[PDB]
Amino acid sequence: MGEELNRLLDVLGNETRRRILFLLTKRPYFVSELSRELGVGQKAVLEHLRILEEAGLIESRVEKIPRGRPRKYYMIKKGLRLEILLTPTLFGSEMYEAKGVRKSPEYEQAKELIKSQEPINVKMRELAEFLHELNERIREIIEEKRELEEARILIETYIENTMRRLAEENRQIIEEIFRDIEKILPPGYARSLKEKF
Amino acid sequence: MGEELNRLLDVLGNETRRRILFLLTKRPYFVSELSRELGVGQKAVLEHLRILEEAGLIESRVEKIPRGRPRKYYMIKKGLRLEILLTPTLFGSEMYEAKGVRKSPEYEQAKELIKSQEPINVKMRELAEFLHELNERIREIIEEKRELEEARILIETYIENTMRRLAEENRQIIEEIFRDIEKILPPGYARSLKEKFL
Repeated sequence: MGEELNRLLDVLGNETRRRILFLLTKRPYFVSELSRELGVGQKAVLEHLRILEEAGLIESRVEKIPRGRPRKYYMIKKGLRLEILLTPTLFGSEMYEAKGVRKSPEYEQAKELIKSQEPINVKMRELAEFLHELNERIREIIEEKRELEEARILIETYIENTMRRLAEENRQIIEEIFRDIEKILPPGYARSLKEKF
Repeated sequence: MGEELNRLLDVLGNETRRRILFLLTKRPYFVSELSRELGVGQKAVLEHLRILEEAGLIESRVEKIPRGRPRKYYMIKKGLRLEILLTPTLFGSEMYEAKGVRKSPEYEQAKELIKSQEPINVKMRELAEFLHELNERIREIIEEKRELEEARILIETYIENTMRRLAEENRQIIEEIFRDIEKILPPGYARSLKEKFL
């Protein structure tokens, strides 16, 4: 299991941390606000908030105003995209920043459906329809990636296994093969294989 | 916060259940195998497995063999697709089943390059190139999905927000909208909404 998946789900497995994350979804909160709404106590909250900042999920900013203390407020890390995935052959997480992602026509169409002067209830319906369609297109892509991945794992397993059965009774031709191949394989996987022998 | 979301994250928050889910990802396991590999104890394991089955993440099947006890084995629910998402305006999860078929051309081509009686060092090179090419195609898909996901994020965010701003000074038109919309939105997302703002 990954490092990251593991820390992540410990962080999210605490109900109070989760609740704090839901609230930050709505708007940034000052600590007293969270304490009251969750009725937990500023002691514990500041500590949960600490844990979440350390797991890279939230950030804090300080807003001062003359004659008054510093007062810092909390919010989900700007641009954060965190995903946790489970399927029959995958249990993983991915963390990335929106900003690294190119802006597509679908993103532009949604922006446009959202900003249109259409009435509150023709918009929502328009928006729902487009949602249903984005979801189908994503279900198609996820499947497509899964198929591609069965093929990749078949390959990587064969190379690993034959790279070993061979590295027994004559590690000379395997060396030659590795040297022939190393510059083609993605760098990470090639290193995985040199330092395994 | 969703009801689904909350349970799932409690289920996943225990390191032993997490560790079991990782293991079922490699292959089905019998309880004794899990016990040893994890060094936990068949009492606790049976109990975690129970918890995971109720949460709909795994299933069990029973394989008998003359003159022997029942012995049941555990696996990740077949067709399972679970995703939990967190961004500055969204926190939720979807669970759904993938239509249960399909072995692709690429799988078939790799099967083929593996089986060919080409010499061990023309094979490897051939395999290596094809791998490079699967990898590039995988980078493009993953990017394509990330872009589609920006748009889904933007939409779910608007909906939830407007669904609230408006559920203040006139919960009547919102109820109509919800009624208009619920049958279109993916089932999970629509329950997430109903039991949040209604």
